[PDB]
Amino acid sequence: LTQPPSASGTPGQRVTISCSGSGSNIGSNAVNWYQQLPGTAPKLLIYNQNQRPSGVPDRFSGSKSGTSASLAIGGLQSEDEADYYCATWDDNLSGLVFGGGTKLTVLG
Amino acid sequence: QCVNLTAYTNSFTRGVYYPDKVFRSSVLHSTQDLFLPFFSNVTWFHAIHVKRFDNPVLPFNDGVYFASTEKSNIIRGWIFGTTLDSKTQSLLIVNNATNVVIKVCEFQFCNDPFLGVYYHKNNKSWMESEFRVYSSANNCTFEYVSQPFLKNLREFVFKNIDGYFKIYSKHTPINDLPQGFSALEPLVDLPIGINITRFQTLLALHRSYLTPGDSSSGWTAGAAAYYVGYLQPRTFLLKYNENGTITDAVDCALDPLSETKCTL
Amino acid sequence: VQLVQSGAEVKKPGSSVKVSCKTSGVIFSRNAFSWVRQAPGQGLEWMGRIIPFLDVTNSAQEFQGRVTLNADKSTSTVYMELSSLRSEDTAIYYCARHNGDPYDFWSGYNTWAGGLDVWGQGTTVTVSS
Ligand SMILES: *[C@@H]1O[C@H](CO)[C@@H](O)[C@H](O)[C@H]1NC(C)=O
Ligand SMILES: *[C@@H]1O[C@H](CO)[C@@H](O)[C@H](O)[C@H]1NC(C)=O
Ligand SMILES: *[C@@H]1O[C@H](CO)[C@@H](O)[C@H](O)[C@H]1NC(C)=O
Repeated sequence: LTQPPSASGTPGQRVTISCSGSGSNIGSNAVNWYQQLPGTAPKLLIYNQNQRPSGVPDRFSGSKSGTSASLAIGGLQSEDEADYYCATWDDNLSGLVFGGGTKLTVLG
Repeated sequence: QCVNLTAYTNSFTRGVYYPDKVFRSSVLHSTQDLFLPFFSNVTWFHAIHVKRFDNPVLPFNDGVYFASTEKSNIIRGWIFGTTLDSKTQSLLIVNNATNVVIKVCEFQFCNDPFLGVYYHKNNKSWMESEFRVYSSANNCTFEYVSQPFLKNLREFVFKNIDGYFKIYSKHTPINDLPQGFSALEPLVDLPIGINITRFQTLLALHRSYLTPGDSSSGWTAGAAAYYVGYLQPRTFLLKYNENGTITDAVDCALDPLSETKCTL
Repeated sequence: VQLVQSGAEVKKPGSSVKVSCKTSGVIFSRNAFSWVRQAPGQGLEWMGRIIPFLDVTNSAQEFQGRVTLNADKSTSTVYMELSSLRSEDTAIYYCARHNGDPYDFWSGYNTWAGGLDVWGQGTTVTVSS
């Protein structure tokens, strides 16, 4: 999977992160999103392409179109700078694949 | 985990079993025991409609008569107990294509328990989960493994007395319960010795692999229905023919004619 | 639900490392587990899957013949073994629990493999000479 390496924005806005993959992994399997603070283990944010685990706010929304996916955060908060990972399963490789890291530098 | 999934007929003369293991030929035998009274009201439950789900927990009382004219192996077993949670001990009976398993154990049952059937992508093998029936099983006391006993009507009688759990069964070909006689033969006697106050029927559901299985959209099944009745202490007059088979019976309290027949 | 791993390990190149992840009773016996490694300053990587109550093990393409995943029902521990250490194998290793259906995984449907709700504290492996 492919995704941009960095992102930025002002607090209180709506930011988005993309994740583009092939047709054998993203177009056939559901996508999941993870948040990882620099000093702790990654945490699940979105699963089953729309759901959120208990304790996750409503500001994180996942979407998918064709062979690409996106994650949108509304009301950006100063404590939301971390790495966001796009993960899925690939049938050709037959295994989990992560899309890489995306860093949000929130100025202000 | 647990998944949130959620008429009367005449019994005629069904529900007669062999009271003991003594062979008798061409004799009239009078016996006092827990029988299902003649011409009683038997409750008909549609567990699955057309999908609409209704599988309730029912009282046990003094014993249970169960009937089903099903041929799609949806019904797989039963659960017995008092509170049906980890505080007390419960009994579970499960059937499949090769064996029957009976367990007395301290289960933690889900609100809507069922047995999930998973099919491989290639259609050569399948599997059964039992993860949606209970969440835990500890302090496990009794186990029993045998051969399974599950247009084809199946009848069962369940009793719990004297520290023993007794099951009688019968299978008959028919074509809503029919008339006539078919005595139920003794199936099993288990030295279990527990409290039984309530019970619930166990069904089997298939997997729909287009939606997650933690909702009602991930499981599919056909229509299922059953008949339930309750036993009461009565005096009966059974007839044993020359071959040792019970072919007729009289309930000594149904009407004055039956009382007169029993008195003579 | 908690996942407890072993302590941080320092190993020499060419040796072998064994990492343990200890779980409770029900969680061990009713779940499938995955092992995920993260290099310092790099992204996450997948190493393999293990289902201790079905004795079925999947493997990564780059970790075939080099990573051995096993379990042991007593005291509910899942073990990972790495051999033929390289100079750039220093990383942090996580044992994670799948929130999907292990029976779905056994049937061949991996449409919901990729969710990992519970994670361990992480084992730091420093492979250097
Ligand atoms: C049927 O039940 C028996 C007794 O537990 C078991 O050994 C067997 O594996 C079961 N078969 C299936 C397909 O579940
Ligand atoms: C049931 O098991 C629990 C722990 O699982 C134990 O503490 C308890 O003593 C057991 N029940 C009885 C009646 O001993
Ligand atoms: C069996 O259960 C009932 C209802 O829960 C309870 O009142 C009764 O005391 C129990 N029986 C015995 C013999 O303890």
